[PDB]
Amino acid sequence: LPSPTPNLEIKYTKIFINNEWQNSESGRVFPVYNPATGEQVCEVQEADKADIDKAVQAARLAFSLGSVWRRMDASERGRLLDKLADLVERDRAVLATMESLNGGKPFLQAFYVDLQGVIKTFRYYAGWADKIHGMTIPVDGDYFTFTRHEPIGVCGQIIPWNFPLLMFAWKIAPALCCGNTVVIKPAEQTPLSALYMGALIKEAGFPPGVINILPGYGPTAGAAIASHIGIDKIAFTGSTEVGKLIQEAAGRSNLKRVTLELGGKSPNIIFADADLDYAVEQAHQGVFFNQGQCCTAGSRIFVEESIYEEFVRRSVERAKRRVVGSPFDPTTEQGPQIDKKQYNKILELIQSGVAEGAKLECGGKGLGRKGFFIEPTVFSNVTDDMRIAKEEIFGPVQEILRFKTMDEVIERANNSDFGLVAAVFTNDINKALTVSSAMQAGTVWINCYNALNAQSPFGGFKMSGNGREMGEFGLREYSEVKTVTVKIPQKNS
Amino acid sequence: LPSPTPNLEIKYTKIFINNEWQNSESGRVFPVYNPATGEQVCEVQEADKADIDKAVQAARLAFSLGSVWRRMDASERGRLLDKLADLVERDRAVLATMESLNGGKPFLQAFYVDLQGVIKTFRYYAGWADKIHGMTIPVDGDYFTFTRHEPIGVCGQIIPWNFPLLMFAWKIAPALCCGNTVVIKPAEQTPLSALYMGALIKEAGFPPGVINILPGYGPTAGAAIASHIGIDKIAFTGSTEVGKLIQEAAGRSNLKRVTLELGGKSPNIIFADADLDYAVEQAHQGVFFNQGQCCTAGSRIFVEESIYEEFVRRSVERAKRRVVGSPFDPTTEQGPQIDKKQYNKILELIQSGVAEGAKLECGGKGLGRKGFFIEPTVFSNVTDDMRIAKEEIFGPVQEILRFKTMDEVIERANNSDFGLVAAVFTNDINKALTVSSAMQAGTVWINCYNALNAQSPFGGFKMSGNGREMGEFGLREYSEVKTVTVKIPQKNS
Ligand SMILES: CCc1cnccc1C(=O)Nc1cc(C)c2c(c1)CCC(=O)N2
Ligand SMILES: CCc1cnccc1C(=O)Nc1cc(C)c2c(c1)CCC(=O)N2
Repeated sequence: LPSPTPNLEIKYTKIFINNEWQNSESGRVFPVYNPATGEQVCEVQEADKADIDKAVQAARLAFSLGSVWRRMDASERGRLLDKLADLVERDRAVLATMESLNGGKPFLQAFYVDLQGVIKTFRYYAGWADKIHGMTIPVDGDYFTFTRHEPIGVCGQIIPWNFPLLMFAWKIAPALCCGNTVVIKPAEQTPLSALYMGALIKEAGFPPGVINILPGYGPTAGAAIASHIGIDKIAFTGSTEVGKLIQEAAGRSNLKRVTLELGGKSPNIIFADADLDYAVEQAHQGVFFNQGQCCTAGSRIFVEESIYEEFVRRSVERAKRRVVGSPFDPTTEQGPQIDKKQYNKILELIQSGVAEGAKLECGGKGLGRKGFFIEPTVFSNVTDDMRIAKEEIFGPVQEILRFKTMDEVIERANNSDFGLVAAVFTNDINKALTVSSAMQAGTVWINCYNALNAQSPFGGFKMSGNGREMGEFGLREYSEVKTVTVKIPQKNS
Repeated sequence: LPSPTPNLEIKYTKIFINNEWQNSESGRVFPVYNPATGEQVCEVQEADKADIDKAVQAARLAFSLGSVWRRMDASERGRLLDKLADLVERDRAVLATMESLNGGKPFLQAFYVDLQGVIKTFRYYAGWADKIHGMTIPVDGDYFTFTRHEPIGVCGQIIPWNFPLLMFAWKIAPALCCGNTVVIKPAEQTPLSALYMGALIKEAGFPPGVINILPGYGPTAGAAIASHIGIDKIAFTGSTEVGKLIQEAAGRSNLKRVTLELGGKSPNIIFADADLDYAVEQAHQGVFFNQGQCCTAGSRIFVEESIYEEFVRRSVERAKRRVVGSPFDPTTEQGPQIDKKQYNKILELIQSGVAEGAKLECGGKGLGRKGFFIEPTVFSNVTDDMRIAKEEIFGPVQEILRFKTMDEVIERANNSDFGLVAAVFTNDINKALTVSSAMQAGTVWINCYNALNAQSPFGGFKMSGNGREMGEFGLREYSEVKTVTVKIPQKNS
């Protein structure tokens, strides 16, 4: 198996604008921490509005008609994405080490999940660049009508700390595929892998200004992007709460186009005719993967009454043996939460569960004295009115509910402001299709959980988001459609 | 030729919810006027928040799983749209008369343009309902993945007074095609044809609550729709200013999906090789059609300087002969503006043009008769810094500018926060394609103007809107995409 890079240097700590490494305009640098120890790893140049402004100017010039990026064959945009994939593959262990050190992700999981996703995302979209087609249309009257799908322009992108590098790839790959330029802001907690990608972008040979990477905080760098009158499109992944602010800012400023990938409280429905041991393991991973810090978390597990007691027992056994420890250690299943703020929020919600009469089966406490580790926690006898049944915990807390009928569980699963994902476990084709069709969710899994692929679109119903990422449909957010209608002397079919 | 329905009575004046005619909850009514005479036509029930709430509940129930509308074959949704087209065709003269009386549109133009568009829109979308396809996707891993394209749910729609019935059709046709339910709010100036459509919707046999029609004011009924937490999607056509408020309100409330069709200051570029008889007439219609009350108005005509003087001469001649009068008179080319507020806005902008040194070639005043009639007005020697060159007038005011080079006119055409449409008149293939490709506009015409078709998408770049209506792409705003990923024991290609 691969090992964490020894003596990892953090070489790239500056703002990346126009393929040049720059100090912040203010001169400030901000600290970056290791969530396993609480100790400072390094300092990073702290971008604010002045820096955003320079980045937008660079991105706008790079998007100008006649520029290298605009004149480039679509196929050559694709080649650049493929080159970037090659470089990520070359530096896979370094990047996984960085994600582990900075993000708290177990190194092997960062290597085999996150980095695999990054590489596959770039390789997938590399293939789309010269296959984005408009249409020719048999309109009424003596006209020739066609559509031209063009890049929108300068795209602002704001990404979270739970999947720093993977979300970076999810954002820039479709944007670049379509020929846009980018100003991207990684989360304050987790800038490092994004900055390393700046070095790879330069090495790959992207024209200056096509990707600009602006590390810094939300009210400064993030807000400056959201309200910028020179940015045509914003893509945001994060909390539903902040998503509302993004949409508001878009409306108030320049009506920039918006897509949002937001939170969830996703249902996972287990029928008695499911493969039980498989369902237990899948539901366990479905909530505990990535320290519970997944918008996809299956945080409402509905179990059919006849298998409820056994499902709970097996789930508790599994949670009790789940190995929490140092991200670099190959035995580790679960690393720390990202920071103290998240740690405290999780503990408060656990206490709410106890207070409101959910059965605490195991866990419920922090682990150790350093970093932000929390015991794998299981609640049973959860009911729909409980805070823990409604609020996104974003930590290692499993909630198990009971149901009797398919009609009941469909209603209860759908009774949410959220609708990111859902799942159903059953060997009955009729139940599987009925439930999956009825779910108000952007992705529904049948007899699996957390099965994501570069080829398949992903996004929220309701307040879990607007628009889709990944697959062909991810590209729809990153082009502007132009209809051209030409008068012709006479039309024939 | 057809004649306006004699002694037209307004049968339908009430709120339409759940296929029933209802009084306002408050009991309040509001007056509706004839813009040609200033006289009151009738009173209509005034919808407010309480009425919106009732309509949303009806629309939600009609959208419930297992409802008649949800269970219906897609092909049968299509048949209902085709039936509605049949009924509009049957009542074409009545509806055109109503659009003329209420909206100030010359009767023959309402009959042959607006009503034609209504019928064609319904017949076009009738054909789409059972041809909306998801995909099956060759994802990595042992999975079967497909997408379901589902209706979003309850769609709030707000439409303007400049094309009351046509915009009603533009909105409900794609929404219903996709299987949504609708709460639609016509402009307070022009509710009448929308209410008549309620009668036809019931007659066609749409299930109760599928379309609900809520006449009332913007700050009351309109705002209630925009902020409603039980509405999944909003579509708004109107000013950019109000568009910004819609997006903001969506962000603040429930992150409902937003599409906007907003203002323009669209360029119409005439090269010296253009046929003048044709180009002058097309440019004339391009700005004067529908009392100048078109988002598509070609309100910046750029003429190559060698033909500029002649183009102006011809344009002035045409404007001076343009017949302004009673909408019911078959000789009338131009009816009144919609109301006194718009009338005053137009005159103020004309005054600004004179003050800033534009050359008033003809017109420039109200006609001084009953109603809200304004002389066809032509300005030449318009420059880019003038208020009339920047601000949407929405009245019978033509603006003619000169240019010398292609590079120049592309830059000047695109130097705008708007980008709804554009046109270029030239027989030179290279110039035509270079200019059309370079325009930052959602529709570009070559050697024509105002050529719209049910088959071709339409919408704004920049602050002229977000999203597209009409054609296949119009449907994309009215479906939610669900990915379903099924674990399978083994995959083969
Ligand atoms: C590119 C697909 C892929 C391929 N190979 C490896 C990984 C991926 C990939 O993206 N996986 C992935 C896994 C999970 C659990 C989540 C997300 C992504 C998005 C955020 C979230 O909440 N959950
Ligand atoms: C359905 C296409 C169609 C077909 N036959 C007849 C009419 C139509 C149709 O819609 N025409 C149309 C004409 C103009 C000038 C405008 C608009 C629509 C949209 C608003 C605007 O500003 N301008």
